[PDB]
Amino acid sequence: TTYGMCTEKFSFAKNPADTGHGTVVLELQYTGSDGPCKIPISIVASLSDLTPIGRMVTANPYVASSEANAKVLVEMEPPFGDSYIVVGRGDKQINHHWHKA
Amino acid sequence: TTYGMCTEKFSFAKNPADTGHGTVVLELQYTGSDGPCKIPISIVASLSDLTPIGRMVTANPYVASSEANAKVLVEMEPPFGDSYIVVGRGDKQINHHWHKA
Repeated sequence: TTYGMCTEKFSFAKNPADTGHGTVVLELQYTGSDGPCKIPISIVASLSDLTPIGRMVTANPYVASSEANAKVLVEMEPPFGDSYIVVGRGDKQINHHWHKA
Repeated sequence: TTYGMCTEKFSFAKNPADTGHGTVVLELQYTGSDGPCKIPISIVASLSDLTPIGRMVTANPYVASSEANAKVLVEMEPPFGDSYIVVGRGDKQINHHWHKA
């Protein structure tokens, strides 16, 4: 029993939100109807240095349903300073710049 | 921006499923209507030795919606041998015995 990587585009349902203890909560929606599937998500230093950095608090999250616009709540621990949240893959990829103080 | 721990009972929507590479996929449903909330989930050696062991592949998962019977897909890496998946808390807790070979 396995599921594939999600192939369709995600969207940020709300702003990434500072939790107050160095982590960030993000409510995503998945515009695919093809789930359950594994979410391609990482934190990167820049859009050219795509080595994953930081830590996913909600590691390896899945879209759990085939419902349209399925909601997934992810939490991450970016490094201090500037980083990008990158969700989705390829032409479907979206990104969001985060500054952690 | 924070969410609480889920307080209501979960159910196993399907059997825990061997992925073929030492991990287990579980499709849960949350009977609460009070989400988003953080799922109390761990792997334990016995129902008396409740020290969390193993590894959560999908670490720190959330119920992402207030919909009834929200689906969440979790993956875990139990230790070899016998362990229990325990989901939910207190009187709401459910458990499932797993044997990893």
